[PDB]
Amino acid sequence: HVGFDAVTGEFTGMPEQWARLLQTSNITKLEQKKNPQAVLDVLKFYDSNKMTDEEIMEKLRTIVSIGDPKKKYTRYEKIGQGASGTVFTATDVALGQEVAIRQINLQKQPKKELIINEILVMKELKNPNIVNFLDSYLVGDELFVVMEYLAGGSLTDVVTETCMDEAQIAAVCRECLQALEFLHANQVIHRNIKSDNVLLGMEGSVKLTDFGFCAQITPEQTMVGTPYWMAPEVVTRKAYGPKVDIWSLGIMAIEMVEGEPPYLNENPLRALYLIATNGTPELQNPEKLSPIFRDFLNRCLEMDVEKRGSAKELLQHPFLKLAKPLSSLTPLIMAAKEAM
Amino acid sequence: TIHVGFDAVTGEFTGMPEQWARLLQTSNITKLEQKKNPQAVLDVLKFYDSNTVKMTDEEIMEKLRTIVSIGDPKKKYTRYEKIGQGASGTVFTATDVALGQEVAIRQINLQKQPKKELIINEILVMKELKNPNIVNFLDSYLVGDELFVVMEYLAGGSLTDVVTETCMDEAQIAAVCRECLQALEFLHANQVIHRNIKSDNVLLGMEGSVKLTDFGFCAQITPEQGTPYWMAPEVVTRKAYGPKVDIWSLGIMAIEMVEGEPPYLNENPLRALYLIATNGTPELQNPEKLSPIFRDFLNRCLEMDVEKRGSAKELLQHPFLKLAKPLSSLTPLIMAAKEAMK
Repeated sequence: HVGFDAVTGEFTGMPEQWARLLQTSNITKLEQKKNPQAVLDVLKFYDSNKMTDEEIMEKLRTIVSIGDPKKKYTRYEKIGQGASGTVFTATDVALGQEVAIRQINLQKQPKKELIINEILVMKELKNPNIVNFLDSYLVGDELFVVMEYLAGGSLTDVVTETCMDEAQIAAVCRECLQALEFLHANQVIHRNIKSDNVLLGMEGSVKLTDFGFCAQITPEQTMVGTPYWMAPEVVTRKAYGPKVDIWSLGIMAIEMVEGEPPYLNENPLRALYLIATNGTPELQNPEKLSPIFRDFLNRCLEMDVEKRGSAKELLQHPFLKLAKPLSSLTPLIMAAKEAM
Repeated sequence: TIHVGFDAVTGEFTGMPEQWARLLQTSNITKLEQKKNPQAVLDVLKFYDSNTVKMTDEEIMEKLRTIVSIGDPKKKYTRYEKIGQGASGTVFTATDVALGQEVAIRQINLQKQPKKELIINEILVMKELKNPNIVNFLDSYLVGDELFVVMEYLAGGSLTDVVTETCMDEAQIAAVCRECLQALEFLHANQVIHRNIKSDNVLLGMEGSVKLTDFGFCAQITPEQGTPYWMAPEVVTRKAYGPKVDIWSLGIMAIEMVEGEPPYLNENPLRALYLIATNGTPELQNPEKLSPIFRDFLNRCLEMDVEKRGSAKELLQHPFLKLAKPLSSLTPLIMAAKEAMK
């Protein structure tokens, strides 16, 4: 243990592991004397990046179908290789609908029984604003888990390739809040609200995705990238409630006027440092947008956790009543795709 | 409030709120289990909404009279190492200047602490209940809005660090149960109910001493009033409870020690309260490997019946505790858990 620094001096009592992370970073020694505890919390954060065959079968007895996913599905394009599975995107050979396919090796899985029990829960959670469950298939030792997918891409390729005005953002943010309203009421914390994980349909539809399933279903729980979307309570390894998702939605709206999120420029350690120390990132260009929007941002991005809004309160915000109908998003999907 | 009856036996629900039947569907609670135990299902639904569980500044300065010393805690102590922070308050290690001996410091707020008289009255009562098996109060300072509480420091971590290594055979378990019971005899002889006996409130030394804390400040001192594996069936069904809720919890803790994991671990929280209500005892994974005297010790702690459940005195005389190794035998376990903590 035994670690702090000298005031106007340097750290003493630190591992070589943490001192190397500190040196190879962009965190300048001014920024280390400025707030040495915030340094110590981000390093500690950065370092934290018996079921036999009859048991597995009887928990799977309600999700598995018979059928061959290699005949039933095509356009197999790899999309993800998260720590708890692989994620393909595929096309249903009948009916033409696009699908997500999660491939889980059961025999090699760390903590199989929870991975399975989470599937049993989203099987019982239907909402129009989340990707619903479709089917599972057992292939030898390799569970396949099929999910909804939507034709129009992510929010990201819209956000980075057109210009959304406030009433189109109001439509999208009101959709997400209905999802978090339902989700948080059934005791789930999403933990990963960002633009890559919002899926748009061609009709204008908004659905919310956790294909890595890094979602708190039971009490439990950064090579997941530069973590711009994380709330301040997350990164001090303070314990956290569902209010972190309200913060992460507020970072998504900044991405939706600036075109990009704050702190995506910089590497994850300095970026984690900045979330801890700056608090609210709101300052980028406040004159380009209305008073009625900025008050919505200042209830999403509160520092006091009780001062932050919950999803049900924020659904009655007057910025949300600006919302254009969802079909207004339709040409923006098209404009991204021909750019190619 | 909205009301629910269950249409007598061999029968269903009506009056069921829209809110509850979603959380009961995604419980993985089968519609058959609901028919067998309708009352017990109704009770854990009511408990799950109550959750796990005004004052003038003149009144506060009355109660702080006997416990607050004057002095600057930032002069009296140094080398503050922040360990954790959050809801109960920021927890620290510090070194005494005068004594040269390490201490724990709980920096608690007072203006933003709801129901702050529950914690002030715990400190007042527990200040004078000194035991070798519970961790003793040392000092306190009022710094602005924050009351720094100085507590005795135990270097051997907690029992959770040991049990996540799982190397405890029945000799080493039985000594740790012996120390817990000695604390529980004291607490109940002085009208305290701990209510949260679990492996995070058992604090070890290097030489193997075992001591009890009440972090989070939840303990009955005057008769009134995560996923909770330690809770007895009478608490979880919103029935009435007495000092034998603690005896149930130490029974749950011997299973956590004998298996390396809390029971009900990666299962649903509301369905966990269903299984405590109706079955009560958690099923042991490999009962072949536990000696019958130990199994009889568990059947004596984890009785559903309260009067048949043994008291703090009675289980102290239970022969299972005579299998106990010296407390020095814990020292390799503690040192290995702290080394594997890297």
